[PDB]
Amino acid sequence: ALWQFRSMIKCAIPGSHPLMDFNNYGCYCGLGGSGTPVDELDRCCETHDNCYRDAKNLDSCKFLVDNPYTESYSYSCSNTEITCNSKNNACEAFICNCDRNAAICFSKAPYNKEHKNLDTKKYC
Amino acid sequence: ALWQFRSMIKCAIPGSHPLMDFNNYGCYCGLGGSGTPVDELDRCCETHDNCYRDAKNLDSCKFLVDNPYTESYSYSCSNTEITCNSKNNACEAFICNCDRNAAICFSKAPYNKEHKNLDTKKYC
Ligand SMILES: [Ca+2]
Ligand SMILES: [Ca+2]
Ligand SMILES: [Ca+2]
Repeated sequence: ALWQFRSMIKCAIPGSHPLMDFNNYGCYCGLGGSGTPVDELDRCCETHDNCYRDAKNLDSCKFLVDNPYTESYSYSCSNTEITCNSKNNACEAFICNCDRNAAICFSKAPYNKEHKNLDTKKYC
Repeated sequence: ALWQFRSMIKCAIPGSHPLMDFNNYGCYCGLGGSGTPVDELDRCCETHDNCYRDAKNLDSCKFLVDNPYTESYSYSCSNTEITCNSKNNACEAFICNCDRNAAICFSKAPYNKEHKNLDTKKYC
């Protein structure tokens, strides 16, 4: 679920404030996305966007108002490492991993202040 | 989700082992149920059974393999009191409460060893 993602990032990047940091960054971190990611962190976001698009195509998973962000799963955060509970159902397991993958992704990528609030109508 | 229910009970009745305790008790604690509950604890179970039946009728909620036991929600257990996370979606919120209600229910009801493994084909 969205509230769990922010907390997974905080989990992964202790020194961060996701809302502020990754929202409206590059071409993909933020609602929608278009064009080609402007950097590596942005590509992390694009890849997550795509994860959620796949999720949506699981004929067996039918998310509330078709929004995967609405699905709550079970994960643990212990000293920088994220684990998705193995008891999550197949749909939850799937969203869990998209989130987990994005967080690690964000962790290892270089952040560019320049790319925050970009003029997407022009560079994406 | 089922694994969260057992742990909610343990939460509510520290001195217990749910699996053993409440599984195959009376007419309703256990898969199915028929007849009239044999006591108060059994009625707790019947009421939960009914909760899950209602759940199933939410045109907006479409559980994996139609089994509400498969839905994982977010709750907290702090010193005997159970809280369902307010950020659970409407479907999860619903299953959360059925579970929460059953647990309190089990807590305040008298347990009868007699009623464990009953001859349901005869008394239910
Ligand atoms: Ca996006
Ligand atoms: Ca039952
Ligand atoms: Ca869920």
